[PDB]
Amino acid sequence: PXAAIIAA
Ligand SMILES: [Cl-]
Repeated sequence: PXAAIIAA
C-alpha cells in the first residue's frame, strides 16, 4: 500500500 501511493 505504501508503494502504491508513491508510484501513483
Ligand atoms: Cl507526478
